[PDB]
Order: sequence, then structure tokens, then C-alpha cells
Amino acid sequence: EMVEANLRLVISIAKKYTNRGLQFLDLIQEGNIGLMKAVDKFEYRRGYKFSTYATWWIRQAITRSIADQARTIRIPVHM
DNA sequence: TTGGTTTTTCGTGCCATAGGTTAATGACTTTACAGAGGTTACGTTTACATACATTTGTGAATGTATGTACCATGAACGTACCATAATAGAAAGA
Repeated sequence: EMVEANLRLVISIAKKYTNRGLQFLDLIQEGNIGLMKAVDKFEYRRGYKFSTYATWWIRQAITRSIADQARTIRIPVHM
């Protein structure tokens, strides 16, 4: 029920990170994986909304996806 | 008067006495082959000192490793020229 009601937050934050690094369906899938990893470690006693906490995780997912291959060769993340 | 048998010399042919170059095996002698004996300058075997390598620990380069807590809620997010005709498909009236 969480993922079927928050796929659209993922696509809304994922359609602004499509700067021609790779085809964007992999970015949609990695955003869904980041949504899963943000739901798996979500707290209730904080009192804040879930989007601000999930934004950092989904940007980390999109960052590691765009820095995973990024070329035909392998370049590390720090480089 | 002329042809032919008979007979005797005479240079030529056969036999015998003399005397010399030159074949014989050898005895040569000279060259060649076969016998040992002292000396040379290597070739193989052996020990010993020092060297490039190769085998170890120790100080620096990167690299995945998990997370960051006001609010972020659907779209292509700029692609593209529009040739030509054999063979089927999903329906529409015959």
C-alpha cells in the first residue's frame, strides 16, 4: 500500500534527474529501489513527513546509479 | 746349213774356322717403410672468492562500505520527415 501510493513521488523526483547520463527507465527502477530502502528504515516518533527523509535516500540511489557505470569503462565514485 | 745334246769355266751359293755385342739370372746399392723413445703444449677435473638475482617485512594509494531527518506527489520534455509496391490481417456489406 505504501509503494502503490508513492510510485508517483518517485517519478516526480526522477523526471528532474534525467540529464542524459543513461536511459531513464533504469533511473525509475533505481528510484523504486531507493523508495523501498527508505520505507524499510522509516521512523514514526520524529513527527516529520516521509518525503523529506526519502529524498536523501532516493538521491543517493540515483547518484550511485549514475556513478555506477556512466561510460563503457569503470570509473570509481570518488573520481 | 741349222737345231739340239754334251761339256767345262765361273761367279754364286752352301759349309766351316775365327772373334765380338749383348740377352741371362744374379749382386748390387739406394730409396722407402717399419720399429721405439724423449718432449711439447694443451684439455678435462677440482677448489675458492664474489655477484645478480630472488625472497622477506614495512610505509604509502585507493574503495567499497552505510547514511544525512521544514516541505518537495502522472508523462513523453523535444525526437521526425510524409519513397514504392507482394502479402497477409480485422471488418463491411453482398
